[PDB]
Amino acid sequence: KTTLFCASDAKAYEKEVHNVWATHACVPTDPNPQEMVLANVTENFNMWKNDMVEQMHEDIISLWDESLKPCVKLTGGSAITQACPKVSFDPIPLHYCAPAGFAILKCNNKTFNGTGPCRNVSTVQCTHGIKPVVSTQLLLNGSLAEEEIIIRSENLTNNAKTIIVHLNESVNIVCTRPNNIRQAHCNINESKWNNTLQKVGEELAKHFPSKTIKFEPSSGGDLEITTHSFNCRGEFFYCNTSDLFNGTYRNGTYNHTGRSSNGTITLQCKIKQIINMWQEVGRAIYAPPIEGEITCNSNITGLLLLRDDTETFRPGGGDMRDNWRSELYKYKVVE
Ligand SMILES: CNCc1ccc2c(c1)N(C(=O)OC)[C@H](CNC(=N)N)[C@H]2NC(=O)C(=O)Nc1ccc(Cl)c(F)c1
Ligand SMILES: *[C@@H]1O[C@H](CO)[C@@H](O)[C@H](O)[C@H]1NC(C)=O
Ligand SMILES: *[C@@H]1O[C@H](CO)[C@@H](O)[C@H](O)[C@H]1NC(C)=O
Ligand SMILES: *[C@@H]1O[C@H](CO)[C@@H](O)[C@H](O)[C@H]1NC(C)=O
Ligand SMILES: *[C@@H]1O[C@H](CO)[C@@H](O)[C@H](O)[C@H]1NC(C)=O
Ligand SMILES: *[C@@H]1O[C@H](CO)[C@@H](O)[C@H](O)[C@H]1NC(C)=O
Ligand SMILES: *[C@@H]1O[C@H](CO)[C@@H](O)[C@H](O)[C@H]1NC(C)=O
Repeated sequence: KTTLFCASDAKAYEKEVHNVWATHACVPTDPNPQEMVLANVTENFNMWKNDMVEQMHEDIISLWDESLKPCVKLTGGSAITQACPKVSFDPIPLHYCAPAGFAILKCNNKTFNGTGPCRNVSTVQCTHGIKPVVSTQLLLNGSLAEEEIIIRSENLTNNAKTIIVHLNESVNIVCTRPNNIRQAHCNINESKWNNTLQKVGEELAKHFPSKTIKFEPSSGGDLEITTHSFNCRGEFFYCNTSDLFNGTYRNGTYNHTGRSSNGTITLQCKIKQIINMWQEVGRAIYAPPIEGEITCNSNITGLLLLRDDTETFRPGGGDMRDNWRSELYKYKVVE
């Protein structure tokens, strides 16, 4: 309803670019945060219509402008060139705070789906620390649901609406370009992936009860959304997930159709230079990869899915606002 401000442990000393941006965009985190439980009250929320999401989106666009400058930016006919140094890039958590006269209501219901009424409600000055992690298909390094896997959607019957799966247990994904210089790969332990998809299939089954639940790779589109794309220490990884979203959940049981090897699914990745931008319609060109071993060890904490008897789910993404919603879903600004 108003304009928020951000708070962070960004440090002076870092040249890591999230730290720099936060040092002159945010105020320091309050060591002593106040929170007010009101477990009787009940109010409504709508994670799909939440202007904290737009405010954070604009912040992260600004952060990426200042921090990950492309050598060339193409928007339509016009090309902007500027220096594109390699930088140290590691997202840090950001808190969104309501200014004087306003508060932030947090919904305390462990299983709240992001929509409708919520009984146990607190009031706080700032959100928890949210790392602004840009990615598609898999949500990385978020915070897990406390109880059961949660299915979030603006409208589950409308198959054009992105589904956000909030995981209650993280799944490790290690992606590495080892010492082709654009060849990389990610390793996921097939045991845990098997489990979490068994559980996601269970919850989806509750919402589509007659049907068989199939997971399948992304149909089509730009590489950014048909692969699991993300930024790892400045470099843009594009990781094939057809061995990942590839399985059937039938009779209360999940069976993985994807191919593994000695207990691990391995995704084949490329580090790319020409990027379809998430900030706006346009292209960005960056310099070739830094040297040595580029490795990110991340937690998968959620999924972005799109629904096509049988119901069929494929990985989605492309609108980074859904990434922010997945963390902001339980907050509302008031007063
Ligand atoms: C939600 N389904 C609709 C949909 C599908 C696809 C997209 C949108 C929307 N976009 C949108 O809403 O912009 C507000 C985008 C429009 N930009 C464009 N065409 N150049 C596009 N997304 C990306 O291009 C994208 O994510 N690139 C990407 C780059 C670097 C990394 Cl590390 C990364 F992880 C991802
Ligand atoms: C979320 O809960 C509301 C009721 O609180 C319900 O109307 C809506 O259909 C639910 N959505 C999902 C995706 O479960
Ligand atoms: C996570 O959610 C699933 C189903 O939503 C449930 O079976 C499981 O017990 C939950 N908690 C875990 C695995 O810790
Ligand atoms: C979502 O589903 C359809 C759109 O396909 C329509 O009835 C309406 O927009 C929504 N329905 C409900 C029950 O929310
Ligand atoms: C992923 O790999 C499979 C098999 O290697 C291939 O058929 C598919 O086209 C790839 N997807 C993308 C988006 O490159
Ligand atoms: C699942 O993986 C197998 C083996 O990698 C592949 O042949 C198949 O095409 C994948 N499934 C789908 C629906 O693409
Ligand atoms: C996720 O967090 C870990 C630990 O901070 C970090 O090493 C990793 O690179 C992060 N992943 C991404 C994609 O930022």
